[PDB]
Amino acid sequence: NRGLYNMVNEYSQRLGGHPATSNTEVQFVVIAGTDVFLEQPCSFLQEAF
Amino acid sequence: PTIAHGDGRRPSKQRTFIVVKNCHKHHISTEMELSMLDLEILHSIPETP
Repeated sequence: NRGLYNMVNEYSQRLGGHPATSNTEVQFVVIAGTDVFLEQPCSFLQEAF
Repeated sequence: PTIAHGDGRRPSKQRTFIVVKNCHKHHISTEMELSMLDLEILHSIPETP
């Protein structure tokens, strides 16, 4: 709700917050964020296909 | 070699890989028959046409 340009900068700049991890059987939350990188447009506009 | 980083991860040092490959020898053998008769003919001398 910070604005459209603020949300677009929040999308591309950093993680929106707490995505799934990589190469594990069950999906954890990544906390360090060392070598993972992703975008999530589902969290950007809050709907599911 | 290895990229340096800005975030906090365990930085892998100057790695060096030693790998070796061994040789394979191959043997091949076929058998050809030669009778005793023509060999004993060969070990003689000719005098008749």
